[PDB]
Amino acid sequence: TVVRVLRPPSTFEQDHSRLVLDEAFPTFPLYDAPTPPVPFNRVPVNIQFLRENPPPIADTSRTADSALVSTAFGGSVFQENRLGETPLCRDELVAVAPGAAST
Amino acid sequence: DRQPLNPANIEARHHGVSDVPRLGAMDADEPLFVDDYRATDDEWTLQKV
Amino acid sequence: KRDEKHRHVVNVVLELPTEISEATHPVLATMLSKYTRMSSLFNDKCAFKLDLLRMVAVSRTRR
Amino acid sequence: SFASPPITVLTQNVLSALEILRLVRLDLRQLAQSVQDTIQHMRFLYLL
Amino acid sequence: RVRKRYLRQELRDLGHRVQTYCEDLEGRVSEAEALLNQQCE
Amino acid sequence: RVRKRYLRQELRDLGHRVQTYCEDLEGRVSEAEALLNQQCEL
Amino acid sequence: GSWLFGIPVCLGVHVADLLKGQRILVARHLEYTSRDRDFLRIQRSRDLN
Amino acid sequence: TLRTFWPQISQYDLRPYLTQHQSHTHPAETHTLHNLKLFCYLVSTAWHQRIDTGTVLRLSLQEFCVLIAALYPEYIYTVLKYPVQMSLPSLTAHLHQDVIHAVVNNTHKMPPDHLPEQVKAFCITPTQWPAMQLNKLFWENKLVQQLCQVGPQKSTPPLGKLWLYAMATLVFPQDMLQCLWLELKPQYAETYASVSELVQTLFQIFTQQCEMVTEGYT
Repeated sequence: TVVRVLRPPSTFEQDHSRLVLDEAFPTFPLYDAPTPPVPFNRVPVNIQFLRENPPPIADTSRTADSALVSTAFGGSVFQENRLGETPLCRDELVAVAPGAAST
Repeated sequence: DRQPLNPANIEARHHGVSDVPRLGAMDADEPLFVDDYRATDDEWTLQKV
Repeated sequence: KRDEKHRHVVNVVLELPTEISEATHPVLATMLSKYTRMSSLFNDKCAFKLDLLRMVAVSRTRR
Repeated sequence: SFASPPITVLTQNVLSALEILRLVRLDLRQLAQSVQDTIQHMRFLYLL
Repeated sequence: RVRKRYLRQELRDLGHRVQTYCEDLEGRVSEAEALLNQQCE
Repeated sequence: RVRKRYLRQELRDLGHRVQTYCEDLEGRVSEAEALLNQQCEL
Repeated sequence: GSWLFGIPVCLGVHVADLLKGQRILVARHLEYTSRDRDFLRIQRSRDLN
Repeated sequence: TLRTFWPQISQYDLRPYLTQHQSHTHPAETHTLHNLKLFCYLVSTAWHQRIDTGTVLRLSLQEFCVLIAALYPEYIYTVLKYPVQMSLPSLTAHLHQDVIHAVVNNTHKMPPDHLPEQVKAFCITPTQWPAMQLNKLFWENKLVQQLCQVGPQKSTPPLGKLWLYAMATLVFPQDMLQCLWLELKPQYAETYASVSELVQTLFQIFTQQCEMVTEGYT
């Protein structure tokens, strides 16, 4: 349900805001060639991910099913159709990209 | 009293807790109060002798 | 209310001297929490006196 | 300035529920002990 | 007759007091758990 | 005498029923608190 | 309304009100503009007949 | 969920998991709170390592934690799948502080200049942004109201709201409309199937509202 509607003002002043994380809860001290960074190219589409085992300190099908590559996420999804098959009906003018769409 | 005691009539004496109704009914006849304790047969013989 | 019943259980049943009060004994207050429950046995006051006596004894042991 | 009522409904803290349930547990134990003591008192006083 | 009468008021008092405790615990539980979803503001 | 005996028996009978029901409530509230503060297995 | 009237609109999901309400946190939900090839496609695919 | 239930999660202790080296037996259900606390702990240690280098904004742990969670959804999956030792360089390199400043200070601009690919969330200042009445262009305009005024009784509210529904259902392809009905269905229409059957039901109730009675004349 819609709660509010807003408009971007034409005025602007650069905020230059310095954000500080108020350390009300300091964390536990960190205790024991740099490793390559882990790519941020996977977004989950379900909730089953959190029920899995904790990461051991120091399956590809699981990556394919739940997580999804951000490259396919960021692009536009709706796709057109050509005339190769027998002239298409009203609902087949515009269609979703099968890769991006998910149940 | 007038009839042999059923097991239900023999109530347990536990200290520390107030247990006031027992102190009220000490003059009573029917209820018989025991420690949560029993004498072994050898101690039975020793006490008897 | 509660004041009359507690005054009874203090000065008629248990018959404490006036110099002993609620602020002097925590165990006595925690026991008066129980003693007010029963409206009977208010003739054999000796039983209540002995019960409070043994309650103090059990409260003061070092074990 | 707001006209519609905000902060309508959100879940509160769990600590208050936990402590109130602990008090309810203590009251249940006290109820059991008190009813047992009262029925035993009636048995010893009047049922003899 | 007096002792049986006293027994009957004591039994009625026990029933009334256990009902009072039941009602109090029910009310306290219902009031406390209603705040979990913050029905009141 | 006989009325007192039967009253004793039935009152002692109801005492343990009260105990069982209050322990059932004990277990239910304990399970509720457990499932609230920290979810357990199953 | 945006598609039928051919006007853009950006839909936002409110996350929470932070800093006593000084800022409103809205994640990127959905944006409409002639930039969107989907938007132009749906504008062209309308059957005004 | 993290914002609402933060006080309970915040007290979770992770010291035995991190300090101990060999794997210890852990309950299967306890993953949720432990994983969320681990993720927010990694967030906190990510922020604190890059503060070596107008208004100063103070952010608590939970607020910044949910903000950075919204910005990159890859944090949770990357943390769960990959260990902390290899996670720390990734979070250190990907924590673009200038992008964070731009997002937390993003205003006066919609849609934002940056693409949907790299970032998932932003922020809006309520004071700077005025509020219009977009209904006056969609369904509160004069012409649509006049077109939909025709109704059985004066108590009926304007039907332009339903009129735009009918036009969208009849004109636009069914694939788009079913895609939305699976995407952005309202709460009252959750049990309902699609837009066309919604029009069916609304027309049925409209016909039900008005009833007919026959009377004879002398």
